[PDB]
Amino acid sequence: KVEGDIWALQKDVEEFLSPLLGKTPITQVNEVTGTLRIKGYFDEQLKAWLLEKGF
Amino acid sequence: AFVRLTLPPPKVVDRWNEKRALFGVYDNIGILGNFEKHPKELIKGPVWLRGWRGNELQRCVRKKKFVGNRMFIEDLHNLNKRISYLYKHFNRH
Amino acid sequence: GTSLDLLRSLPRVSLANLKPSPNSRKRERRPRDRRRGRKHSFRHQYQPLSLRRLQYLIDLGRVDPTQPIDLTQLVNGRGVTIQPLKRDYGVQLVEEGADTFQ
Amino acid sequence: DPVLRKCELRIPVHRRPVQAWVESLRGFEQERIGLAELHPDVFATAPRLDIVHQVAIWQRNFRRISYANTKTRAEVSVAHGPRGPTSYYYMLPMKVRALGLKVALTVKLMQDDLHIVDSLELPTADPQYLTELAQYRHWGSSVLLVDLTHEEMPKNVVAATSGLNSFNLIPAVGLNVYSMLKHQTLVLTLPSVAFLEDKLLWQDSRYTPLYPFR
Amino acid sequence: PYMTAEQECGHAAERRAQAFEAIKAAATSKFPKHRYIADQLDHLNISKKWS
Amino acid sequence: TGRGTSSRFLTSVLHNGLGRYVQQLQRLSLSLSRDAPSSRGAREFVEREVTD
RNA sequence: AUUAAACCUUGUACCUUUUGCAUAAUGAACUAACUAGAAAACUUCUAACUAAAAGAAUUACAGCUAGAAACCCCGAAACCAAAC
Repeated sequence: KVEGDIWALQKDVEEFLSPLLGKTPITQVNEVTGTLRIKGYFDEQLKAWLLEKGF
Repeated sequence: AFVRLTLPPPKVVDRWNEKRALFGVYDNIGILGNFEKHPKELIKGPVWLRGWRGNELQRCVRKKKFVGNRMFIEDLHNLNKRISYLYKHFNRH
Repeated sequence: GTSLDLLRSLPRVSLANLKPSPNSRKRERRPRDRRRGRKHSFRHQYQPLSLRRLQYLIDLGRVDPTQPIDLTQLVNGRGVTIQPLKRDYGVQLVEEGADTFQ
Repeated sequence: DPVLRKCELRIPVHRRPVQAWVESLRGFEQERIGLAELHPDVFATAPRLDIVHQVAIWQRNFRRISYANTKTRAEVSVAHGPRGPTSYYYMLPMKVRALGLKVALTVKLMQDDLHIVDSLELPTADPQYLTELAQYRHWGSSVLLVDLTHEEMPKNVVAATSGLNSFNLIPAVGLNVYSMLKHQTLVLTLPSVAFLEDKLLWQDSRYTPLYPFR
Repeated sequence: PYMTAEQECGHAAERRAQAFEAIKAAATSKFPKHRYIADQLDHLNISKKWS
Repeated sequence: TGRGTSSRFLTSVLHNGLGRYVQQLQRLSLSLSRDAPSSRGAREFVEREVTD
């Protein structure tokens, strides 16, 4: 359930996960469905990071 | 082979006739009708396949059950023989 | 929603214009040409409710804390699924959430 | 006095309401009489035309029944010929069909093919008036008229639409994707929009049913 | 032979290691491709016509 | 194919380039449809490149 | 190729089958028509919704629903029942 500029989210998501993951995350963007696919499990870090944004 | 030596007459078809114009109307009866009537209930046709679909053997077997008592004796015997071939083909090959 | 704006610029859609999503439908092979030419019941089946599963219902307010817990109410809230065809005979609890349900 | 409508259900805070010009069919120049708010979750859904494409295929194909039959070599007193009555019936999930209807509504509004009206009532029953009014407002050659319920639809509108092949009159429950696509522009009464929104917005918290909702 | 066995040893070791590292990156780059709304939306231009 | 097909010798129309080159093409005719995907490219060509 | 139809130069009919070979071996007077690949248990792919999913009967500690995705033809010696 991503709304707005997906590219802006991807840039921030890529930046946030690059240090934690150690390299740029491998991701696939399904713009038609408005979803982002990421290899590996990083829900806990992303969920906490989303809370920081205020979502 | 050989081909016609005369041209067929031109034909004009109306695409906005009531049947074409109203095709698909009330297809949302369930969602817009509180789901009281399922769209499957709107199917009109052979009794054994109203709201139901299956393979040829299933369709034939269901047909026999629905109208077996009301079918002709000759037709029933033919249907029984036909069912045998269908059963073996799908269930053994 | 810039996508909506593009629709206004784009021409009016028609029935013929509709096209299936990419990769939604695979191709098929037909014999038109040479391509396909040539060749235990007695033991109760207890359905348990986890303490963690119990905790969120109260915390989410799905089940009223004042009202005593009722298995029928849980079914009313779709908390648990019981199938007569499965012949479920009992209800249990799951150790999960022992440390998270105060 | 503008006719001001607000969505009965709670619009999301992060989503702004969708708005359109309220119209009336009483007079030729009554193009705009009010401003109405439309739920973003209904009238601002993503334009997923494959769902609409799938729904249109479903509409064409779930009613498809072929009665072709032929006698094979064994039945001669065709190796692969049609074999009796054959049907192609299948069912889409109610969630998808509701979503497909939601997608279609946005496209018509964004393409300026949807015209929200207070009521269908017409000063005269002459079919000429409806056609002329459509030309007056530059509506498409085909205009679809939707009312809240079939029983209460005005007599004057019935006569005008009944005699017009390209202008079809349907009730709220009769709305379907194929009719919307076949008709260049859509005319909806304000009560119908609320009726459609309620059913479409009902999908929220879609309890998987163990029995019919009734 | 101009170069003795001592000269040969280790002269090209650095390049060989780098070449494999590039090979490793290319090998482990399998992933699906992204999907864009513009592709679906641009399809409607197929219906464009003159007034 | 050569046996079954015609052939000619190298030649010039009227020694076109001896004094001054003359373009052989003299007339172009274009048919278009207002509402046709097939002619859209030609229709777009008319807007932009036909004048040039 | 040619100025030129024939001359000059080059070239061991076709399908099937043998083995990736026939100077083997099968089959063809010719024309027109007719004449043989059919299934979803699981998976990938395409989407909906999601600790829930399916319009009753189904599965679930990310699952669940929908769609698409598959496997020919002709031909024995025989055998049996009931009439004639």
